[PDB]
Amino acid sequence: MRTADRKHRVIVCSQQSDVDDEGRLLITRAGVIQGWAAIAPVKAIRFSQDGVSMQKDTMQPTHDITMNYNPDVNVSVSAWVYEHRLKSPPRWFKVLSVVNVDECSRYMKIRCRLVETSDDVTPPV
Amino acid sequence: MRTADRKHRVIVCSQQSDVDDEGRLLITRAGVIQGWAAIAPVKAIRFSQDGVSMQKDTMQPTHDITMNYNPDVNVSVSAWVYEHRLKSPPRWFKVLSVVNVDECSRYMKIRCRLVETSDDVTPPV
Amino acid sequence: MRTADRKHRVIVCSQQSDVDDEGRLLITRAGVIQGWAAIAPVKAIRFSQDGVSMQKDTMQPTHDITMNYNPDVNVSVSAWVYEHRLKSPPRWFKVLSVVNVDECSRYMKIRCRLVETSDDVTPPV
Amino acid sequence: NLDTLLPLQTIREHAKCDDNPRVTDDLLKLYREAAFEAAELYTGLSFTPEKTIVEPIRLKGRRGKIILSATPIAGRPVVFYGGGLGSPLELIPRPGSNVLFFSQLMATYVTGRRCENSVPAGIIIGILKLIAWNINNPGDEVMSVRNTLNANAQGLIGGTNNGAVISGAQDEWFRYRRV
Amino acid sequence: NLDTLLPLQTIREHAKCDDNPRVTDDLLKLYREAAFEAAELYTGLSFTPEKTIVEPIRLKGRRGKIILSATPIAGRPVVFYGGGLGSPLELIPRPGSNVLFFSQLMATYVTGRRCENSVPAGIIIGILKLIAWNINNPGDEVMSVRNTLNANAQGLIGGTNNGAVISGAQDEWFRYRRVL
Amino acid sequence: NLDTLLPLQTIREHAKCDDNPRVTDDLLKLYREAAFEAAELYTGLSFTPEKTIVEPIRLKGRRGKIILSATPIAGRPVVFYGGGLGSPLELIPRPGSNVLFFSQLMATYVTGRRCENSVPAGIIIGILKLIAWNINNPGDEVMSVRNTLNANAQGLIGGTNNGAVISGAQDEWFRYRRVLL
Amino acid sequence: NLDTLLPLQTIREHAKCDDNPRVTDDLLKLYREAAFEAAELYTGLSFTPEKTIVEPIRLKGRRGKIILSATPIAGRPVVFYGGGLGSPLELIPRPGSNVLFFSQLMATYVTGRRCENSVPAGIIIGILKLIAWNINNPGDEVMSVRNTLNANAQGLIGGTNNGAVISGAQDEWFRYRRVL
Amino acid sequence: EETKPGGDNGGEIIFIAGTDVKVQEMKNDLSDIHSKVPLDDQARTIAGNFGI
Amino acid sequence: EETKPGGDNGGEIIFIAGTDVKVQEMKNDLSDIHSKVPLDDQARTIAGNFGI
Repeated sequence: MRTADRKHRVIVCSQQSDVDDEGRLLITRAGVIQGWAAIAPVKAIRFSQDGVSMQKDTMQPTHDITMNYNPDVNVSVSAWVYEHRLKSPPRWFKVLSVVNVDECSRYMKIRCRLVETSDDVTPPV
Repeated sequence: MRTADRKHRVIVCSQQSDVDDEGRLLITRAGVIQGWAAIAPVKAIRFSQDGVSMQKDTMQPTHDITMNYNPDVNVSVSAWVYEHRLKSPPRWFKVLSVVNVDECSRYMKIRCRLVETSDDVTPPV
Repeated sequence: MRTADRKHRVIVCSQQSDVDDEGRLLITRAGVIQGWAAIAPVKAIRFSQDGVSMQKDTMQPTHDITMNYNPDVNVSVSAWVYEHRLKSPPRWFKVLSVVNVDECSRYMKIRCRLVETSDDVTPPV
Repeated sequence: NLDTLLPLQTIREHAKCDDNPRVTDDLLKLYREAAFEAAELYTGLSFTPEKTIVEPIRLKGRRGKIILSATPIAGRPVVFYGGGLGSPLELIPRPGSNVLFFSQLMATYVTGRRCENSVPAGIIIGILKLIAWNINNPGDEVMSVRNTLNANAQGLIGGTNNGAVISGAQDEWFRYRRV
Repeated sequence: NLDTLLPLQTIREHAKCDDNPRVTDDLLKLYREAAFEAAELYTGLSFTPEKTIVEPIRLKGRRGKIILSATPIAGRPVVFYGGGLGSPLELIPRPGSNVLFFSQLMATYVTGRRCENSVPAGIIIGILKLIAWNINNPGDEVMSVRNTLNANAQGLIGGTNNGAVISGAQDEWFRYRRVL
Repeated sequence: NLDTLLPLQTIREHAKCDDNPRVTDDLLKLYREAAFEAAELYTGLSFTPEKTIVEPIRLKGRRGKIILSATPIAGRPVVFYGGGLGSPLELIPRPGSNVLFFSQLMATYVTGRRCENSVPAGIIIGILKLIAWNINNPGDEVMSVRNTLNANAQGLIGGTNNGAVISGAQDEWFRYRRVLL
Repeated sequence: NLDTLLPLQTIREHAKCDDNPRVTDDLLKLYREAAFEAAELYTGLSFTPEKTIVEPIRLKGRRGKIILSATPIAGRPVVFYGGGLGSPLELIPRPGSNVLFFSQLMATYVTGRRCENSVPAGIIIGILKLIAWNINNPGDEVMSVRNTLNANAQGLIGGTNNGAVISGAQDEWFRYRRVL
Repeated sequence: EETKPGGDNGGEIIFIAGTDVKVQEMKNDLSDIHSKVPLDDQARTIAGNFGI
Repeated sequence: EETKPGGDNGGEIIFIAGTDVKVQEMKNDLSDIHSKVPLDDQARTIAGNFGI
């Protein structure tokens, strides 16, 4: 695709998980890759004041994110995508699958789902 | 959408609810946005004289409303759209989901449902 | 659509219903609007000597009737369409929904169903 | 006078517009009036009542050719006075045309038409068509053939949403014109 | 005042904007003002009762020819003074033509259309179209319509992207403009 | 000063952007003020009320001819002075035209439209069309009729529709310009 | 200094790069620092308000025409000194023009407009446009408009693929450009 | 029109800014209306028959 | 215009930077207005009839 279309700045993050000693569990999202990517919607969104999406299935992707393919990385089941904007509240996406576009190994198309978009998410570390 | 397509005057409203002391509840619908928007149908309508549309699923959108994007407003799960015409009764639309058209953040596409269109609806305050 | 295509003369009627004192009920059809409209089939028809259709679902429309939009009329759940021809037996349609074509408020498209077509229906009053 | 020529019922039944209040009687009267002032202006059959005129004549040639702005009424003396004359002269014009053959010179003829009837079916057909155009073809969305649209990269096709030419009348009246 | 000649209801009824407004009302007033000041100076027919003119003329056309700016009224005599004339001359013009035949030489008269019910129907119809065109053409779409064939050497898109040309307007209110 | 004869509210109502926070007031002011002179220079008409002028004059042609630069006024004498005159001489122009007849020859007069109720709707419609084109059509992609994006396999057609005066703006103002002769 | 003339937020709000930041601010100000070297290198005009200039003139055009390299304001007389001349002369220019009449002969006057001088907003809409076109045309996408009509000559894809002309800039800076 | 000999701007060019007008010059030869060739022949005939 | 004999820049070339103007040179033949051929014949005829 047009390299002037990759007009979204994202940070691909991996999830590190452990239980707090108090008994509950905690998830950390560490940023691994930073680049430009192009997102596009493939489904409507239910916002539910506070921002968090109201999708019921939680397995149907809602956005498609394409970026530079990278042969040394393995986008696992446990990768997130933190997208930051100028004057719009940041977003968290959860990856649901990847597809190597036409197997030409030039672009990865990440099928992901919008988790939440509100001004008070925890940015990566 | 060419800027002459937006040929409808709408009021986007957010509803507040409070319990009636006698035992009922009451929904106050107050306007938050008023601008020009372009609506298009995606389904027929069963009317039941006195206006109230007899749709059964109550989650399948019937009309799609496009208007100008606005990054600070967050169209909730509880937003309404009061469209008033000149020689036709007003209509109450209930939003069901929003689409950020192509993620260009220039237009919103609100999948909404036609609730009622009769000359005796409560306009928003 | 082409104004030379509206080549069918119809009378939109409303249904008035009451029970006969004998215990059974009676339905009258009073003609309210008379104009030219354009019909087109969207499903085959089962005739069953006597004329009456044999559709099982009784909710899938079979014909589409388009005519001049009229902002003051509300085509309810209880509207019929009586179509009279020259040398073909008259027909009765039952409306099942309406759609305001592209919401430009210039044409109403009535999704309707053919009830019966035989030489001995009761014309409107 | 027009209300006896075209009754609004014939229009509303031709243009198949009688059920939609968007086309009221005042606007349709405007349409039916703008279709008769262009029927007697491209064909010149003077559907205007009387309009007596007093203009100055400037005798043109040595054959003595008098030209007139508007045609006279075919049978009423066009009187000439002034310009040196001391006893006004009366001429009788030729029916249909506006040519005559003889301190400035003046002339005072009469124009228009008086009687109600004598409007041929040919004209009305053209007028019905012209109105049927205007009621559902305003000046937006320059169309193309079979009432379609286009994206012709070079330009567009032009002169398509002008009335009276794209539809009928201009050609349904020519049968009443000449050399 | 135009609301006598053409009320906004007839606009909203012709342009099919009765039901859906598509524009507020003051914008419609401005569009109507533009559309009545376009046909007016396009066909050369004024609308206000008069405007008495005083104009300095120059004799040309050795036969003796006077060209006026406006076009008299009709039967009213035009008067010439100054120039060297002992007394004001008085001529009578030809209806609808600013051509007359005879220390500066002026002329005064009045321009016409002192009634209101004289804009016959045409200028009203065309103006309806031109309004209708402006109601949906805020200047966003391109909508350029072709004129003569040969595509310009510069290789542009063409010419004549002109409201009240590419709409009905001209062909509508031209049955009045004279050809000479 | 463009605040009273083109209210920003009218612009925001014309181009239907009254809910866009991405067109701030300063940006709309820059558009409104860059289009009140990019299409005033083009028509050569000042917009202030009647505004006196003084300028030199050079006669042309053996029969005398004075080409001015304003189309001065209707019915008010333009006067000439200096340049071998012994007394200021007063000429009367003819409406619309800016040509006259009989130590540099000077001339003074007053151009403009009488009232402050300034430029007619014709001028304003052009600006409204030009602004609307400017706010929702930046110059970044070549367009085509309607607003399609073609291919052509050969050179694009987009000689002008990139950002030029494609809207009927430029041509509306012209109805007021004046073909010479 | 530039960002005082053209704030970065105005660039971004014009070119839609907001809530969707394409190339970062650094590249944005580089684009700006190059878009003032096409504009005002294509116009000839400079960056200073209401200057007064001094320059040697020549008298080609034996009759005696003078061509200035600016536009003297209306009313202020320009002065000619130096060369064969008893004392500085007083010529009042022709409004909105730079043609005059009658040991190096020099001339001085006051250019610009008397009032405040930004950068004539209007030769900025091209700069905004030239920036905009450069944000979504990094240089891998083949876009090319045609100038000539006929062809290249060989199977060449026409050509004007320049920018600042394909963007609507050249024809929005041209209003401040002399045509000689 | 006002370029005729002894006109206001007589002999100067015509500048038309926009809206190209198109002039075509008619010939109007009119230089053989009497058909000089099949006329002098008739003259030679009706002069020769008189023996001149 | 200012290239007439006795002008500022008379006789020098015209430079136009874009927006190509299109000049076309009119003939204005005017060299047969009186129709010399069907005129001298009439002169001869009304001469020959007087016997000269």
